[PDB]
Amino acid sequence: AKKAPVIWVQGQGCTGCSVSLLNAVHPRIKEILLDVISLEFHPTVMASEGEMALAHMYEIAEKFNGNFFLLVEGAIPTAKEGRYCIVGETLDAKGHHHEVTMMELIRDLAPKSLATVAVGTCSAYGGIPAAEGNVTGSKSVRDFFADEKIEKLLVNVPGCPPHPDWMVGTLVAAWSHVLNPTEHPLPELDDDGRPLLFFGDNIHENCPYLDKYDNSEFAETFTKPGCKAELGCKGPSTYADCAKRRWNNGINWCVENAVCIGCVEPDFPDGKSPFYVAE
Amino acid sequence: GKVKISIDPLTRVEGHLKIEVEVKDGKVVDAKCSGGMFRGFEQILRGRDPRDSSQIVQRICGVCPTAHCTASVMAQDDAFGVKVTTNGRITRNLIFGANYLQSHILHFYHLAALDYVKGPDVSPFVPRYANADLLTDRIKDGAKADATNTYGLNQYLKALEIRRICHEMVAMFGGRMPHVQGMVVGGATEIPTADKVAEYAARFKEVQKFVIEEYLPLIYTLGSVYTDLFETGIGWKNVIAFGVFPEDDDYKTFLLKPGVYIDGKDEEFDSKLVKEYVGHSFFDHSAPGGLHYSVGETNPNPDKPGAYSFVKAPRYKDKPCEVGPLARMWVQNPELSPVGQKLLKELYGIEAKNFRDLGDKAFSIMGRHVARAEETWLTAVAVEKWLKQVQPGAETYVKSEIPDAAEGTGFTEAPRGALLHYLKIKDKKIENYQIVSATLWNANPRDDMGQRGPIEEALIGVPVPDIKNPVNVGRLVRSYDPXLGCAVH
Ligand code: SF4
Ligand code: SF4
Ligand code: SF4
Ligand code: FCO
Ligand SMILES: [Ca+2]
Ligand SMILES: [Ca+2]
Ligand SMILES: [Ca+2]
Ligand SMILES: [Cl-]
Ligand code: NI
Ligand SMILES: [S]
Repeated sequence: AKKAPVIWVQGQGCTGCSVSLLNAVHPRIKEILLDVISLEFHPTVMASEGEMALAHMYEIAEKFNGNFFLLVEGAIPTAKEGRYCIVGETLDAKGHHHEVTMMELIRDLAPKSLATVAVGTCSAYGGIPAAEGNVTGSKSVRDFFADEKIEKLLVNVPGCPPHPDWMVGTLVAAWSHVLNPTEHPLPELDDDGRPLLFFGDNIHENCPYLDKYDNSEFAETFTKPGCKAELGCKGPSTYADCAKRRWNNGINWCVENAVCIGCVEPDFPDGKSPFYVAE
Repeated sequence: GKVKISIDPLTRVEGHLKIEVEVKDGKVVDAKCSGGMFRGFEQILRGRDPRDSSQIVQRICGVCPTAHCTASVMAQDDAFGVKVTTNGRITRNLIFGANYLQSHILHFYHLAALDYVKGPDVSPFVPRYANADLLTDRIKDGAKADATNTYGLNQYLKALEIRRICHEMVAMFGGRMPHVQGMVVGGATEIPTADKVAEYAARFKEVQKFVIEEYLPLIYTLGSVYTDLFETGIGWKNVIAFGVFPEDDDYKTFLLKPGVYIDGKDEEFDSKLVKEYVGHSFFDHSAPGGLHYSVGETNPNPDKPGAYSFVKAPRYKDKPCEVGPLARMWVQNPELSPVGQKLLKELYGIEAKNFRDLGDKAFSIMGRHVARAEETWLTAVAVEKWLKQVQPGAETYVKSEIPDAAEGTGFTEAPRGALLHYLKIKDKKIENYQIVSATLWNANPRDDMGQRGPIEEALIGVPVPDIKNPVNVGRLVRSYDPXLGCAVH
């Protein structure tokens, strides 16, 4: 029952990907932490801090070289020599202090990893931090890898936030592959590096409101009956299995409640905006 | 004989925080608080459809997105000239209130408790400080130590499921969580049904049971072991609150009222007196003296000489003021939970009816945890009431149109403290959007006059008898429940 080693790092994130992971069911987060993964470093929940936390991260990255998953939450800002995201401070054989940027951290850990998994639209595609108006040179993992000429297996699990089923499912599939690659091939990815397992279905094609759409029955406001297209629904241009899976253990989902804002797509948010204007 | 301690990352807070302290004669004598990550939501927002803001701003933070959503939709309601219905107001309170319960529970257990509770010997519970001064170290009776630690750890583990249930409650009328869809300008997007109100209520009763029977008893028990921690982590003793959970349609009355307490005196909250300084922050201001948020400017400058943080420095009448449950509970001064009244007597020999009866003990490391636990109970009492008030079928949404030119401000309290969003609209687009947001008031750096931020100041005097295991530094910081994503945005 060997657990998957995980180093979870945050750049320009909101911790929402982490919080969504905490909402996992079947398995729930307790079983994920005790039975499925070894969460070696995670800044939001780990016991150690500062020097001890970083020393432990680097020790794991060394001892489990080529045998841990680097999980990345949030974007990587490249403007001003990376100084829009300082992730920690390291201390030399002498007593002096050196800040570590998100750029430096990813450049360091990615080549040490077995695979990198970009969770959330920020890390996968840039997302909100990389949207029009930002001045931080905010970049996705794939773009940073391309600029750095880093060839490391990379899987994107987008969403803002992703559903816990997408994150857990992808990580379990990757680990199963490593343990027995011919019995468990890697999930097929689309052109944007995200698994077809979760991101192959078009929301609109699979939407329970499709009959209403077809009969031109459109909700005049949020609280009227009908398809949500006129209220801004981006289901037509969005690929995720939300219509099947729903959210928060099946309690509700964006389209029933309101509109899809296309949160899993590489052009989120700018290509999906304005949110309350029809596509 | 001064020793410097630098902690970066200061873990088990949200986002990117560095803490630096100077220690002399076993106590902190100086401190610096630094937020090291910037996104610039106020820049990103410019030129957009103002309605987009209530989705965009939630991505400031995945722990408290409902607070930002609330402030944003209220700013839009104000700017658009629309009044929310009774049922819309109540529905917004139910969506947001469920996350207050989630957030406080997440904080105490999953961020704070590993400074007191010894977890199992597997990552991420280890490694930890060698001399961590935990329940298992403090309680000298070994069986009592083991039993108390196990009691705390089992609650940590159970709280994982309880906080998840709180998010089911948020999703009920909010669509999903993190990052709700259900709050918009004009109200809420889904009218509560009788069935869904009942489903929210059933989950709520389970959360409420945990709060009363497990969480409150643990906090009071914890404080009875760490009585020294009611006597340090003091700070300015200045607090501010904006009002949260309006209880009537004209926003005249709240669950927790607005107010200010500075230098031992209560005063009303006047939003005109909020301003932000940037002398030690990585930002350029067009004019000296600090800026009111209605003319706020977000011009990042990581090269600014003398600056050390991406957090601006808000002051009220030029005073540092802290925010959060301590602030709100001090200002409102509500009656304590029955559990609190009883356990304060039984475990401490303290007779207390109202929050202020804690006196000096309120303004401390343990005081902040007590305030948060008591507020969780107080919020649960309110949610229980709102569940009776909400009317299945009653309209929650009122139509509106984007104005050409307008301004609006949404005032609320995030779980971590006072929150406002200021919105200025020109040519139907966001001209300026300025966020003044909870941890901003706590984790800010020195202002232009050298006045330390509240966390910086509260660190002064904190005991550090073991420099290699400076556990009380983190304990103080985490008592404030910082969110650095919110602080910087
Ligand atoms: S993808 Fe969305 S939820 Fe995840 S870190 Fe980015 S803003 Fe937060
Ligand atoms: S526009 Fe949206 S609500 Fe309408 S059928 Fe398509 S996905 Fe469903
Ligand atoms: S329904 Fe649309 S906005 Fe909601 S989670 Fe799925 S892809 Fe994202
Ligand atoms: N609670 C919360 Fe987040 C912070 N600080 C906000 O606003
Ligand atoms: Ca290279
Ligand atoms: Ca610098
Ligand atoms: Ca601001
Ligand atoms: Cl779920
Ligand atoms: Ni937050
Ligand atoms: S929140």
